[PDB]
Amino acid sequence: TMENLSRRLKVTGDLFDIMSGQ
Amino acid sequence: YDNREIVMKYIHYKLSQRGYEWDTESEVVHLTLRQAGDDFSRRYRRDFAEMSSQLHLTPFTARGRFATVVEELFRDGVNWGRIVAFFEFGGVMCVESVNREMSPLVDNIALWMTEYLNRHLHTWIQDNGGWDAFVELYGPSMR
Repeated sequence: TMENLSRRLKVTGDLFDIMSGQ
Repeated sequence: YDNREIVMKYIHYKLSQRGYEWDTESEVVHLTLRQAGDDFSRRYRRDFAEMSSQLHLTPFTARGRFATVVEELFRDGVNWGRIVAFFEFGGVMCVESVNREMSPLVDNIALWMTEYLNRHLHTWIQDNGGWDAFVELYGPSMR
């Protein structure tokens, strides 16, 4: 479930990175 | 810009946000990170439960859960979004620590976060324009 948590954090982080970057 | 200050001010904010009190160019980075973390947490919870409930935090496992999640977060690369995700994750562990009646864990979590910033994230941050570049990138999203 730590893997579940990490993949959820990464997906939101990358989403955040795309959105705030243009 | 000092990484330990950045961590302590972020954790302080995350805790005051929950009603817990915990002991100018640099002010701009703190305030920007504040908003970026709140925005991250809003987006996260739109798709997922409150992160706190999916932790299974205990004093014995806290460091291993911190290191495992963070290692996998940055395993295939770094970007500012993942760094924001790193600060929110550490804030959630601190908040959950206070909730689950293990508040001294906060001080360890803040140290682990400072260590990871100084030892593994400092290189990408400096190669990528420093914290001033985070402020620059997040600018148009400030509200």
